Amino acid sequence: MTCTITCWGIGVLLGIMTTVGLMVVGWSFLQGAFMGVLAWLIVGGVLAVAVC
Amino acid sequence: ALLSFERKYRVRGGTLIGGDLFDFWVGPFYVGFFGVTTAFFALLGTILIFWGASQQGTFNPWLINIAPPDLSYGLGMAPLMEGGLWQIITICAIGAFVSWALREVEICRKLGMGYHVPFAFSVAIFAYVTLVVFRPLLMGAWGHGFPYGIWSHLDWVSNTGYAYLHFHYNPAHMIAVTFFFTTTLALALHGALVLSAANPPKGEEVKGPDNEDTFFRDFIGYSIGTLGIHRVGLLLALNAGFWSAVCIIISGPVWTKGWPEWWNWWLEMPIWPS
Amino acid sequence: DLSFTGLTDEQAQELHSVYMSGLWLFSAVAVVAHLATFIWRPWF
Amino acid sequence: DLSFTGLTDEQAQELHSVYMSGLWLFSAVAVVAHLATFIWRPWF
Amino acid sequence: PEYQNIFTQVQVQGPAELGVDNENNLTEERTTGTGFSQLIGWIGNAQLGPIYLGWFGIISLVTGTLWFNIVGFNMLSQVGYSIPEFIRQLFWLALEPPSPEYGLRMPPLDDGGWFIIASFFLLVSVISWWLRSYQLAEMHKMGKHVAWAFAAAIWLFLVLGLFRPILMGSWSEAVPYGIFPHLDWTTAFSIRYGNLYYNPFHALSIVFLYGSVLLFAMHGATILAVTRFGGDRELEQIYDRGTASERAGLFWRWTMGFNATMEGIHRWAWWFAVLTPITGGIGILLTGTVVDNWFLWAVEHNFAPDYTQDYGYEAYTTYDGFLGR
Amino acid sequence: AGHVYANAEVGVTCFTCHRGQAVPSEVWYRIDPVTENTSGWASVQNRATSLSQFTSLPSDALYQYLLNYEQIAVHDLESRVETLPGDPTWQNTERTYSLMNYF
Amino acid sequence: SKFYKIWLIFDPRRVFVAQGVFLFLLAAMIHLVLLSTEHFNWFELAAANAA
Amino acid sequence: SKFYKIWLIFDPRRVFVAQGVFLFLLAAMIHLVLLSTEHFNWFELAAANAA
Amino acid sequence: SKFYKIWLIFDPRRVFVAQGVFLFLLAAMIHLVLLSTEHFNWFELAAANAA
Amino acid sequence: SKFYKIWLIFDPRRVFVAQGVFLFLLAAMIHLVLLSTEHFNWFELAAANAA
Amino acid sequence: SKFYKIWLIFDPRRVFVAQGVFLFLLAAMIHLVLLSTEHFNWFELAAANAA
Amino acid sequence: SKFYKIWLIFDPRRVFVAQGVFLFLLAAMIHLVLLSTEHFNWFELAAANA
Amino acid sequence: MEETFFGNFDLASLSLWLFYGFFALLIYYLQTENMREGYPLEDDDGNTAANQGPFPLPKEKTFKLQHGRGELTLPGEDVQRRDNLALRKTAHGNGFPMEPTGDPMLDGVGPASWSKRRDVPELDAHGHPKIVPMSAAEGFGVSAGTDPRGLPVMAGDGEIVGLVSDMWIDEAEQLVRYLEIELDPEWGDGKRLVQREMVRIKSDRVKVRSIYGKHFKNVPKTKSPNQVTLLEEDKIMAYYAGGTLYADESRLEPQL
Ligand code: BCL
Ligand code: BCL
Ligand code: BCL
Ligand SMILES: CC[C@H]1c2cc3[nH]c4c(c3C)C(=O)[C@H](C(=O)OC)c4c3nc(cc4[nH]c(cc(n2)[C@@H]1C)c(C(C)=O)c4C)[C@@H](C)[C@@H]3CCC(=O)OC/C=C(\C)CCC[C@H](C)CCC[C@H](C)CCCC(C)C
Ligand SMILES: CC[C@H]1c2cc3[nH]c4c(c3C)C(=O)[C@H](C(=O)OC)c4c3nc(cc4[nH]c(cc(n2)[C@@H]1C)c(C(C)=O)c4C)[C@@H](C)[C@@H]3CCC(=O)OC/C=C(\C)CCC[C@H](C)CCC[C@H](C)CCCC(C)C
Ligand code: HEC
Ligand code: HEC
Ligand code: HEC
Ligand SMILES: COC(C)(C)C(=O)/C=C/C(C)=C/C=C/C(C)=C/C=C/C(C)=C/C=C/C=C(C)/C=C/C=C(/C)CC/C=C(/C)CCC=C(C)C
Ligand SMILES: COC(C)(C)C(=O)/C=C/C(C)=C/C=C/C(C)=C/C=C/C(C)=C/C=C/C=C(C)/C=C/C=C(\C)CC/C=C(/C)CCC=C(C)C
Ligand SMILES: COC(C)(C)C(=O)/C=C/C(C)=C/C=C/C(C)=C/C=C/C(C)=C/C=C/C=C(C)/C=C/C=C(\C)CC/C=C(/C)CCC=C(C)C
Ligand SMILES: COC(C)(C)C(=O)/C=C/C(C)=C/C=C/C(C)=C/C=C/C(C)=C/C=C\C=C(C)\C=C\C=C(\C)CC/C=C(/C)CCC=C(C)C
Ligand SMILES: [Fe+3]
Repeated sequence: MTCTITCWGIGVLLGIMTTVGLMVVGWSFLQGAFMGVLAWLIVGGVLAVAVC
Repeated sequence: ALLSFERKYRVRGGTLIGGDLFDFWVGPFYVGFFGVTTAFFALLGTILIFWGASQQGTFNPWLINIAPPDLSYGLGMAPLMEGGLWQIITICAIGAFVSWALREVEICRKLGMGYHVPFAFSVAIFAYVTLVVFRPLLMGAWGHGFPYGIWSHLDWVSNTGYAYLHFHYNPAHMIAVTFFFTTTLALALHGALVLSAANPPKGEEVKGPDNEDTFFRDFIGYSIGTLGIHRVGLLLALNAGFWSAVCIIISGPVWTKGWPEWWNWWLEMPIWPS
Repeated sequence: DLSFTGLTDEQAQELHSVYMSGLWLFSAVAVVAHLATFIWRPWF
Repeated sequence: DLSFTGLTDEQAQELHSVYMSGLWLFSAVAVVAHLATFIWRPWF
Repeated sequence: PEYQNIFTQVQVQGPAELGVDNENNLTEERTTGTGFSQLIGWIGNAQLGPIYLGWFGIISLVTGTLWFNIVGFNMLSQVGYSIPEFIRQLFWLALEPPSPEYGLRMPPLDDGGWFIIASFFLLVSVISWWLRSYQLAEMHKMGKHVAWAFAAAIWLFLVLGLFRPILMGSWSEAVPYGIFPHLDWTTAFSIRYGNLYYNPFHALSIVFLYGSVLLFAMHGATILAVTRFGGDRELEQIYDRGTASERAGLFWRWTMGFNATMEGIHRWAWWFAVLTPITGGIGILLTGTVVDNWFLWAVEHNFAPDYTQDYGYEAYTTYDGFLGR
Repeated sequence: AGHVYANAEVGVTCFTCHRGQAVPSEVWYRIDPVTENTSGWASVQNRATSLSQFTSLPSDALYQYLLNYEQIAVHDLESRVETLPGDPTWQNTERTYSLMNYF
Repeated sequence: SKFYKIWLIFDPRRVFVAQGVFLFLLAAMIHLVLLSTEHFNWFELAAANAA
Repeated sequence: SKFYKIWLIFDPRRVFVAQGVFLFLLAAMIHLVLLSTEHFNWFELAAANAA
Repeated sequence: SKFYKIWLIFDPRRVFVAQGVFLFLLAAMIHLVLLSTEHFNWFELAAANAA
Repeated sequence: SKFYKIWLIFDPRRVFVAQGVFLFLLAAMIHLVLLSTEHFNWFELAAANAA
Repeated sequence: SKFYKIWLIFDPRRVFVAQGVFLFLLAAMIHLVLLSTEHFNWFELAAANAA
Repeated sequence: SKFYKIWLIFDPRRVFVAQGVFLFLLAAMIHLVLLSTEHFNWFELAAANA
Repeated sequence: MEETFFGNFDLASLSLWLFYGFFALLIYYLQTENMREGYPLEDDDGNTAANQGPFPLPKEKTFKLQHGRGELTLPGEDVQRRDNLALRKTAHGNGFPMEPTGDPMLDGVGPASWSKRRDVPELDAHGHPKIVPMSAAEGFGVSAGTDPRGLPVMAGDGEIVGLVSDMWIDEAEQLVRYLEIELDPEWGDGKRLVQREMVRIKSDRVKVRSIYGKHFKNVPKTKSPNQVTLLEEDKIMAYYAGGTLYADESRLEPQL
């Protein structure tokens, strides 16, 4: 691997960014975290599949 | 007594502490340094329960109830007949459970096998620990632990569950319950394959791993394999124990309102039109 | 002639005499203990 | 000549002598400890 | 540390395994379309093999989709075909059972009539799937343990929605088709009939539910502990006992005084799981038909604990004291 | 006086409800048909509305119990009873359970 | 009589352990039962006579 | 008497461990039983006699 | 009679354990039934006689 | 008297480690028991004596 | 008549164990049924007779 | 008649145990039902005659 | 019905007692089904013990083994018993550990003990040997993870004993079972097998911690380089797991 795990790491890092980014513009932690979790699975999953 | 094959496995060594001072067998049981402590703590806790039952006035196993102290006593010690006996038994219970897990380490070390069993038991201990000491510490009183009674500790579950107005809406309860109903489903199906393959209809040859492997491929379109089922079966059970610890440690230390009110984040998202 | 434990007839006979001696001694102390308790608080 | 532990008759006779000496010494201290407690707060 | 067999360190993939075959001609109903997933292969088999489609499988899938659609499309109509509102309230919507005023008669479509029709298709779909399990075992010349275990689950499924409503003489006793609503029914069911904690069969079913998770954690870890001796090949250990079965048995014998065999463990495993809905099915059947109040039943039978302390908060603190003022 | 003077002399004034508003907050109306295509017990029960307290419990609990004198108790008062028709069911219990998350 | 033949049926080691456990649990149970009553609870009687 | 024969059937290093647990269990249990009683609790009696 | 042939059917060392447990469990259960009844409860009777 | 034979059946190094652990846990337990009470809590007594 | 042939079909060991357990459980059930009734309860009847 | 041929199909061992269990459970169930009825409860009826 | 049979014994109470009787019979059945192997009990000296337990042995059941391997009645004499065990009792009584009389890893006792299984390879449904090297297997290849072929093997004490030459797979289940080790001349002579559960695969090496460098020359060998019998599998696996306690005195002696 060493690339699928790395791409997964970018996804979880983006989810943390998405959570705090949405909290800055309002929203709430749980509302922001849900989109952060959702962004982790989609973007992280796509990156691991689009490029290996 | 021994078994037909037990003699060649009873070799000296493998202890974590105490060496050959305690390294012997009493009947079928293995006694170690932690087998001595297990015997002491379990017997002390058992006797104290019946001592408390004697002072409670009843020896009926359904009606025996040793209860924690009041919330006023805080994290300090309480009088023995006013909730202090429960605290002593908890120390004995924790000491007996930890010793039991450490005794399992010595046994599996003497047999040259893995430490999966003691590790899995630790999750069960962690669920017990988070119910009796971890959660009361966060909530600031020893009276938040469940009482030591066969039917009394169901009343604690009933009131703790209804202390949040609907305990089915707990997101961690939702996840944790899903793991029991699935682990039992996995246990039923896994135990059926081995039984079905090893016990075919009378007059038929027994089936090998290939036959059971292709059964679920024919049945649900995918088979996890002989190794995978145990590997995923432990994970389902361990996750069940872990998530059950989560659902009760966030009820009161992290969340004080009703559990249906938690889902208000989903209902009132900005994306949803008004 | 019959013994599931491997003990001989004489070995069990010797063992029983010692065991019964302990049984009577344990019962003798119990009788004295019970007799003292009856004087303290009779239950009949 | 029953011996489940392999100890000879003289071996266990000398071992039991030491055990009973420890038992009486342990019981002697318990009697004194109980006697002092009864004077402190009698339970009869 | 030592390698714990939780993740495979290397995967090998070859030609797809199409499965064994006999004179029953299993291959003519097989899809023969296979795919390999490496992500799932880290923990289990990596092949998504062909599925046997017969008639019980097809009938169950078609009728099951009809139940799914009828329940689902009713929910969409309930929010006025508003997709954003359908997604938002997805966990809250349901297809409520008929009102109690209609008894066992057929209610109007908007008041539980579609519930009965949808429940009819779900009953067909579940029974057809059971027949497929029974038929597949017979065609594979294997034991019918899968069908018997699944029949135990259906027993609670039948009691909860079919047998008990008939005994009470009202279709209103069924379970609503909703995510949160069948949790609401579960809580309301316990409250209405006393306290379901004091149902002896509910208590007994919990014993076998906890035992099921207990035993599969014990069995899952034990096999992983002896997988260094080829312990994952359970079937071959039954026919020719190796050192894996001996150590696994001796570990539990030295721990708790008795053990099992490689075959006998799966008899314990089968029976605890099967007894979980069998005992619960009896408890639900007796609830409402016989007892109607479980705590009062417990008080009558003298296993309800009694408490001597006071009940109000004024007996333990004050309103000002709690508020810190 | 048995409620507003329960423990101490608290009482109720015009500020108790209004709190500085022309119309008091937490006033409720009758949203009875929360569902379009359904009628009966199914038309008040399967939505997360303002009166449902974030649950799928009935939304007419306030209307039936706090305005219409409906019976709130649902339990059976002895160990075994004969279930005559008209007795409370789990639906009535669930409506009571809806009112009581509001309490 | 011939009661000594029981040791040809039962192993002396396992019987001695069996009754050693049984006798103590017997002694513990009866002692606890007396403590549960009011008339034979010698701990409460000592407090009562102290007055 | 001839009770010394008990060591012809019980190994000394498996019985001494047996009574070592048993003797300390008794010493711990009886001390805890007294501490629970209101009359023989020497820890709270010192507080009481301190007035 | 000819009842001695039961030991040709039942293994002696397993019946004795079975009846040893059964006899004690019978004795305890009958002793406990008497305690439940207030007429034959000798513990509560002794308190009444002392008055 | 003649107790030196206890080392003929018990390993000196294994006993010393075991009874070192037992002695400390016993010492810590009794110290904590004193701290639980109010009369023998030397930490709270210092505050009480200092006004 | 010719009922002795039942032992050619049933294993005598299996039947006797089942019959022994069945006979006691049946006896216990009938004895307990009498205790529930207010007319045949010999424990409660002696109390009324004594008065 | 000619009903003896039923034993060519049914195993005497399996039928006999099933029949024995069925016969007792039926008899116990009927004895219990009578006890539930007020007219046929001979225990309560004996009390009335006293 | 809401009417009780006698006292307070209703239909719900009757069903509870019926389950109690059924459960007692179920426990009796379940326990006896677990006694098909390992009984009678025997004692430390090898003679049958005076105590055998409250549960009698079950009736014989027959397994119709496939591939023409005959039948198998589990309750009976065990063909997996080992003879001439290199052990001696440490006490004259019962309940005490045995001490090996020689090299425990070589003699196969304790953690290193094997079982006398059949001396034939395990077979798949077709009848061919179940475990074969990937060289013989057609169409098989590594699809994920780290390929260990060619990586050096590092023992438990850090010594390098050789490089992985081949790797044996279970083509029926597409699972890796063993890794072949090409022993260096300074450590061994030929090839040895290590099961996949005692090897940790890194990016540049494979690490086995249960066996030191000097213990590799005594790993049991296979009769043929194309298949491994059940007995050889049981001997090879037991040797590695026996090194988790017998590699050096530090492992055998208590850790505290
Ligand atoms: C209620 C009034 C008194 C009271 C009344 C009594 C009375 C009366 C008695 C005691 C007894 C004892 N009490 Mg007290 N006791 C009270 C309060 C206390 C307090 C306290 C902090 O308040 C303490 C610490 C104790 C402690 C003790 C012990 C000294 C002793 C119990 C021995 C036992 O149980 O274990 C013993 C079990 C063991 C096996 C432990 C051995 C463990 C060690 C490590 C083994 C090492 C062996 C090793 C191989 C070396 C061997 C060398 C040998 C020379 C061969 N009591 C109150 C104040 N107590 C009883 C006693 O024993 O007196 C002698 C006694 O009769
Ligand atoms: C307030 C809540 C009440 C409560 C009310 C109930 C009620 C009501 C019930 C239980 C019952 C159960 N309770 Mg309870 N229970 C409570 C407290 C608890 C607690 C706890 C820690 O407090 C626990 C652990 C339990 C545990 C349990 C289990 C023992 C048992 C469920 C059996 C089972 O496995 O179902 C598994 C069975 C099913 C899920 C049916 C399977 C359906 C069929 C076979 C599958 C169809 C599939 C379907 C078509 C969808 C397929 C789609 C696929 C994608 C293709 N209860 C409290 C007191 N409990 C049940 C019982 O009584 O059993 C006697 C039950 O009915
Ligand atoms: C209610 C009025 C009296 C009362 C009335 C009675 C009466 C009446 C009796 C007792 C009896 C006993 N009481 Mg009391 N008893 C009371 C309060 C107490 C108190 C207390 C702190 O208050 C204590 C400690 C006791 C303690 C005891 C024991 C001395 C004894 C029960 C032995 C038994 O059960 O197990 C027995 C234990 C075993 C069999 C196992 C022993 C384990 C040892 C370690 C095994 C070593 C074996 C080894 C191989 C060495 C063997 C060497 C041999 C020399 C061969 N009583 C009150 C005060 N008590 C009964 C008794 O036994 O009298 C003799 C008795 O008859
Ligand atoms: C992964 C989580 C699951 C799990 C796993 C698990 N449990 C385990 C193991 C594993 C892997 C073992 O290896 C170990 C074992 O060896 O089992 C046979 C064990 C075990 N889990 C057990 C029970 C158990 N497991 C439960 C559940 C679960 N454990 C989960 C479902 C439950 C529940 C929730 O109902 C119970 C009751 C035991 C059979 C065994 C542990 C045995 C043990 O600790 O023995 C030492 C102690 C004694 C002999 C007696 C101690 C007495 C105390 C000192 C006094 C009383 C304290 C207690 C709080 C009393 C409370 C009573 C009231 C609540 C009624
Ligand atoms: C009691 C012990 C455990 C248990 C046992 C158990 N369950 C079992 C079995 C056993 C032994 C089986 O053999 C059987 C099985 O097949 O397992 C794989 C099963 C089973 N129990 C299941 C689940 C299940 N188990 C549960 C619980 C349990 N049962 C316990 C954990 C529960 C709960 C919590 O109640 C559930 C929900 C199923 C997965 C399975 C058999 C159900 C089944 O397949 O029914 C036939 C139905 C269908 C094929 C279709 C159903 C509906 C679909 C969702 C429709 C398709 C939708 C799709 C998107 C199409 C859309 C089309 C439109 C867009 C046009
Ligand atoms: C006009 C406002 C009013 C309304 C409407 C009202 N209450 Fe009250 N309630 C009060 C007042 C004022 C008090 C304070 C009495 C005191 O504690 O001395 C009180 C006190 C209470 C108490 C006592 C609390 C205590 O600490 O003992 C309870 C419980 C209660 N109310 C519940 C309810 C419920 C349930 C309802 C809905 C049916 C309700 N109340 C409706 C005014 C009202
Ligand atoms: C327990 C609460 C209660 C109390 C006491 C209360 N009211 Fe009201 N009042 C209401 C409710 C309910 C309404 C109707 C809702 C609305 O109109 O918004 C209302 C409506 C009114 C309105 C009309 C609002 C409109 O929309 O114009 C006025 C004016 C009024 N109240 C005056 C008073 C005065 C003055 C007092 C002080 C004596 C008082 N109320 C005390 C509950 C109460
Ligand atoms: C302030 C105290 C209060 C709170 C909060 C409360 N209850 Fe109640 N509850 C009552 C009162 C008052 C009644 C009596 C209504 C009746 O009998 O008319 C009642 C009745 C009920 C009933 C009917 C019982 C019977 O008589 O049949 C149930 C069900 C119920 N409550 C459950 C709950 C649940 C579940 C909760 C937790 C959400 C809850 N209650 C919270 C006051 C309360
Ligand atoms: C619940 O109820 C309530 C009322 C609360 C309750 O409490 C109930 C109380 C109950 C039931 C009391 C039950 C207690 C009983 C029955 C008392 C057993 C106690 C006994 C028996 C005392 C043994 C003493 C043995 C020693 C101390 C030996 C010392 C050994 C020494 C050290 C010698 C060994 C040394 C050697 C060197 C050996 C020689 C070696 C060679 C020659 C090699
Ligand atoms: C719930 O109900 C309520 C009413 C509450 C209740 O209480 C119910 C009470 C009920 C039911 C009473 C149940 C009690 C019964 C039935 C009493 C059994 C008790 C018996 C039988 C006493 C054995 C004593 C044996 C000893 C103590 C031997 C001593 C052995 C010595 C030490 C000899 C060993 C020495 C050797 C040297 C070895 C031998 C020789 C060689 C090896 C050579
Ligand atoms: C529910 O409530 C209501 C309705 C009110 C209710 O209560 C229903 C009641 C109902 C339904 C009653 C059901 C009772 C029934 C059906 C009665 C069966 C009872 C029977 C059948 C009696 C057998 C006794 C056999 C013995 C006692 C043998 C002893 C044998 C002895 C010990 C000799 C040993 C044997 C040997 C062979 C020696 C060995 C010889 C050689 C080896 C040569
Ligand atoms: C995008 O796609 C479209 C398609 C548009 C869509 O909408 C997607 C669909 C969506 C989202 C629906 C999501 C479904 C949901 C949430 C349903 C959850 C379901 C749940 C929780 C089940 C509760 C337990 C049910 C029991 C326990 C039954 C027991 C009753 C059985 C069946 C017995 C038979 C009953 C009878 C009455 C017999 C009648 C027969 C005759 C009368 C002969
Ligand atoms: Fe398995």
